[PDB]
Amino acid sequence: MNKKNILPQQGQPVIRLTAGQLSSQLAELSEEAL
Repeated sequence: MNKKNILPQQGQPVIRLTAGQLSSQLAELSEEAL
């Protein structure tokens, strides 16, 4: 009976983490163009 890594019906942070990891490898090399 644990809910530390087992997310509920939410799964919201599972979508942030996903695109988050990829958007992280780019952050370092943030595109300088505005």
